[PDB]
Amino acid sequence: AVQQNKPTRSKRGMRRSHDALTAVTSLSVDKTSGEKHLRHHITADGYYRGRKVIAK
Amino acid sequence: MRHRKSGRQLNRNSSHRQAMFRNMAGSLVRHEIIKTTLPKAKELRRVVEPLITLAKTDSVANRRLAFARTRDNEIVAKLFNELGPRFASRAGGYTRILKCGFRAGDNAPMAYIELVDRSE
Amino acid sequence: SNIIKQLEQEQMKQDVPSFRPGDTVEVKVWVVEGSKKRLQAFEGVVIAIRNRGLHSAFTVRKISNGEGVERVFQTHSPVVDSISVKRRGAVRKAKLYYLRERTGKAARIKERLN
Amino acid sequence: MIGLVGKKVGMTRIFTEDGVSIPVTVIEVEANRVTQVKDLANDGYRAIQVTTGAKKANRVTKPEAGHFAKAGVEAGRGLWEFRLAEGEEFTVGQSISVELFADVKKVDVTGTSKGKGFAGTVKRWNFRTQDATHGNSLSHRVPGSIGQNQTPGKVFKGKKMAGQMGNERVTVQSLDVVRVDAERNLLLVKGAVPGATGSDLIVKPAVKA
Amino acid sequence: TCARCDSXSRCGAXGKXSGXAS
Amino acid sequence: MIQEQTMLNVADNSGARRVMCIKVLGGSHRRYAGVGDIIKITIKEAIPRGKVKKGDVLKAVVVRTKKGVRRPDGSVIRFDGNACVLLNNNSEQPIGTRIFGPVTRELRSEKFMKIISLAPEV
RNA sequence: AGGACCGAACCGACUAAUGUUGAAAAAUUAGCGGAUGACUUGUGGCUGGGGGUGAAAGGCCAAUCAAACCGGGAGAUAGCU
RNA sequence: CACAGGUGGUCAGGUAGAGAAUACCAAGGCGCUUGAGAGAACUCGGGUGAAGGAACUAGGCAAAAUGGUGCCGUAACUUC
RNA sequence: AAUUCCUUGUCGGGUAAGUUCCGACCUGCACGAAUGGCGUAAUGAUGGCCAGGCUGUCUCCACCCGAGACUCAGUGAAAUU
RNA sequence: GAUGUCGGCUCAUCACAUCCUGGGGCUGAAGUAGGUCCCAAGGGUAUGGCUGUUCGCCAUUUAAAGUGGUACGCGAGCUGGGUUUAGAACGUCGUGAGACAGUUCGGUCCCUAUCUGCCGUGGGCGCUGGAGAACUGAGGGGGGCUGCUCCUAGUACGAGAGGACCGGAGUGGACGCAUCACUGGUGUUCGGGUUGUCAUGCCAAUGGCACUGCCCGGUAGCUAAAUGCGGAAGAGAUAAGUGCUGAAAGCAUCUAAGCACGAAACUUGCCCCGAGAUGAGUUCUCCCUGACCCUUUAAGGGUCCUGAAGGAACGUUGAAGACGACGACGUUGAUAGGCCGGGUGUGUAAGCGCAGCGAUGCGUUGAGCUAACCGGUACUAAUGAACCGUGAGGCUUAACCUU
Repeated sequence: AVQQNKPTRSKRGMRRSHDALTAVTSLSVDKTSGEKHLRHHITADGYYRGRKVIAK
Repeated sequence: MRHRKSGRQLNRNSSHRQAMFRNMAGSLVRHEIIKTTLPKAKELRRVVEPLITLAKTDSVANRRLAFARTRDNEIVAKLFNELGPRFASRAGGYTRILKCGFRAGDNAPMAYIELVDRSE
Repeated sequence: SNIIKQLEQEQMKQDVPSFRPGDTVEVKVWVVEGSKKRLQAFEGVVIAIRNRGLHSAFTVRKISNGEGVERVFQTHSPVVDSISVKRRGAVRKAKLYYLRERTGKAARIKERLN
Repeated sequence: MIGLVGKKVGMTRIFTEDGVSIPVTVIEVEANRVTQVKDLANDGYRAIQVTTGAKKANRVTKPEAGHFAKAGVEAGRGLWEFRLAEGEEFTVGQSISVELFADVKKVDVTGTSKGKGFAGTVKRWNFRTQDATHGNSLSHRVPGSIGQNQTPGKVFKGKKMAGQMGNERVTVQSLDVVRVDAERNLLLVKGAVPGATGSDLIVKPAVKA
Repeated sequence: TCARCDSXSRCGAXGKXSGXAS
Repeated sequence: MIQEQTMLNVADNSGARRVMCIKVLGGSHRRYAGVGDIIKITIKEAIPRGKVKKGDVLKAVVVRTKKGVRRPDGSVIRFDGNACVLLNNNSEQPIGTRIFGPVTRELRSEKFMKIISLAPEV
């Protein structure tokens, strides 16, 4: 269970071809305060779907 | 496989799940809003909400059955004295899940679980 | 489900009497001897009742000619003609499986005397 | 012949008059209505394309909405296609009922079997478990050898190994049809058919005669 | 280092143990 | 559900008390013997003035299993012991002239008429 | 009373399984032998390499032993690679 | 190695127990320096199992099983 | 036979069936009397065989409970080449 | 400057010099049962006692218990009994150290898979405008075993004894697919009993720990030992074989012309995958119809307005699942949790009262609790929007609208 020949940097870049990160790009805008947040999450000031939630 | 089976194992045995659900149910009855991970916030519904359903109707046997669970006199006092007659008309859905991003140490998806009204 | 339960509740016997584990019960069963159709009786202690609507069954244990015969009877089947309760026993379980190990004077059960 | 697209409702039991148990499976076959007929002129072969049930308006797409609305027919949960036998000739918009099976005496049921997940060789191929003791090191439920030595020197195609089991199309053949009742839209076939409760089934007349 | 590990070589791998310290 | 090394009881007055099933007949790789089934037995215990002696390789027919039988409506009959009636190697209609205990309806097959006739129940 | 019996500490190591780039260059877990004796242990001391010591296996003498380790003869020699 | 190892002495609570065994606890001390999920094959450590019961295997290896106090009773052989 | 090559010698017992085991025969290749012969109660983590009990050891596997394996976040090797 | 050894287990795979099943010639082939030879590799081809054994002998089966190749297949799959390390002993050889292709007891089996292969499952682009579906089937894989009984019929055959071809049906064994209705197993997420101890101030009732403490039952799910189903029939081309007509060779001759039968082998028929079948196919449906610059003037790039069908993303999830994937659903909502009723399981809760000196019994009471099940219910969570995807689709030739 060890290699007999060193793989190339071509094969190394081909293995990492699927290691790429999907960027989010789907940030929602709160309607009350106009803050950017994740979709289905609370804001940094703490609103969710218009009405006031937790704190801080 | 897992066909039609309910209940998160939560990387624990049954004893630790029962004690941790007991402590987290006591913390949610006490503070009325707590912050935990999202699968634990979803398994906490199935633990906390039958206690409020049990505490709709006050009796000695319902109090000793709510003390067989949750093991605290102050928690069962708040169940049968406050949370019972506030949720007496609401038929289920005694609590609310609100996702709040992630956690700094392990990227755990966090969630606030709270009661519906909270009187705050 | 409504299909299944509505299709099952038109084959169920409406007159099967109530009985509990520990009740000495005589079940009468149609048997086919060649081209003759005859009742034979099977009397024994009910040691298990499984209730599922149409899929209900019950286990009857007796001692024949040396050793213990247990027949599980499908309740709503047309092979059983009658279920008659003679003695009413007093136990504290739903399954009297320990009677498989007990025989004789140690396998006596009480009578539900009220 | 043509088939009918049903839903598996579950299994139950019919008692006969002479005290015999028949294990039946219940298939709810609603109105199977033709959405398209195919012939050698426009398509190259003879077939019909049926649908069944009903579907939400907001989730059926506009190509599907146009395909159903050309026939003037209400949308259904899916689209299936059956191959004609040149004695039967059908038009677009005819509802095919369960009363077709009143004289068929035996059916073939095609379903999608239950998904077992990534199964192992013991479950998937009925391999023998090795020794639980008498020395065995970490190799109780493993496949064992998968080939010879230097001749061929490879694993052959179609080797029995671990992998996906179930969630696949399977047909059970020559099932004695017990009862066909159109008042309840039901087909009761003797035995067990592939799939979980609530899954699509295709019921055809049998072919082994 | 010094753990041995073969039946009998000067240094191979082997899960046994009388031949083998590199 | 009888296989090899199974110690059965003996349900006739042939002499033997405990037999051992050494082969289940009627097929290649055949694992289990039900109630209409022929087995090959050896004798492990007998009575001193019986018809058969210890260590005879002969046949038997299993007449009571502990796994049970199945009837067409789905009704099992579990006995509390395994018992065979000892047959002969060539000439059937068995060695014994009594049968202890009941039998089942699966021996009504034109070849065990004497067992179902001599049986006290069923 | 007893190189007595059973059994913890304590001294060992019979079997299995794990581990085998180990948690560990010899262990862990579960069972196991002795356990008032020819027992075991702390602390100090003596025996030194063809020598020691050995209820003896060529066993042990600082993870090394059919002749320890370190320095020197020494860049031994090598018809071999 | 912030290493499942090794390392002499002294102190020696409660309840149950013959006991410094063991089980639950007190005083006291800890939760063992990566977590969060999911609940595939397979590996490890365990629990249960129809009918049969050593048919397994080099071999009953491993598991299962027995298990305590009081009393009744106990063979061949023997250096008594 | 811890010894016997031919050899699984022959007879008997145990088994449905016994190259092992127990008894005996003597044709001891190649036992033999303190490099001891033959017995021998007790003892043995000693060797061979048989029986009762008991069992997933097996027919033939099934399910469940935990720790890994899988995914995400942090850190981050190794043999080989 | 290492290609690990016999035997067993697991998993195989090929050859035919075929063991059974299938076909046929000859028979010193009456029948049954054989003997021999030709064809045929589709499927199948035993469990134990002994021994480390391969083998062999034995016992009981079986339709039959095939013979070989595959590093005497198979240790980066397992074992480690044999054997070829170190201990010890016997017999023998040797003065001895020791030795024996003689014997006996004991003796550590590593590897986290890079590439090929194989089993599975995905991402990307392609398929020429984009998209959502349903297919066609080039090709490939799975399967293919057989007993016994009954009828034909105690008929044909035969001194008797015995006893069929062909054909039909039923019931089995072994294997395989599916499934959970039944019967069971499991069910540390449900109920109850009980031991020790600690705690909730105490009694009472509980909870924690002791392998789930030990048990007893048991829902759903999974599952076999449970119960449904399958192996086909038919066709086409054939092998050995049987021929018809028929010359060469006035006859004869199965062959040279021609024509007809003929087997589990082959092509189909049954099942499953399958258009990356780059030879990238077909069919149905949907959507996109606005203008300006620059120059190496074309299958060019840039700019404004536009952002369709649809898709992903996010969330609630699933009898789907390692992850992706696939399926249901997102307020015009039953997708999940909760709730309501039921069902199931356990077995007559607690509290109070009566009786008993007391343990405890009895009544309220088939009570209370009840997971994953069933049928309902918007109470809670499934947010308006954003993101990708465009703006009519090349050239040449032929034919129709319109011979």
